[PDB]
Amino acid sequence: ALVSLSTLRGALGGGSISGIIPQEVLFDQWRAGGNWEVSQSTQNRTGFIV
Amino acid sequence: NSHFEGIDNALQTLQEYSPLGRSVAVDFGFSIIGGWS
Repeated sequence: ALVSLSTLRGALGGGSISGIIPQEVLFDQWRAGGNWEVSQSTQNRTGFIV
Repeated sequence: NSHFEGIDNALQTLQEYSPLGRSVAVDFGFSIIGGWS
């Protein structure tokens, strides 16, 4: 027998508290002058904390 | 990633206060004991 997704994305699975967890310091410095830029590669990564 | 200079220059200006054409404070002191006349 068939079955529809039946809100399996939002209802049947309910919800859960989620977040990010620090694991490494990619960049850490200080500067007195113009604005800041930092270009960070997205390769094999999911999220960052700034 | 070329056009590094657009941000390499930014890295350079940071340390652009090397001790040239600049001044620092110099302190002169005194000491007196038991009053004066």
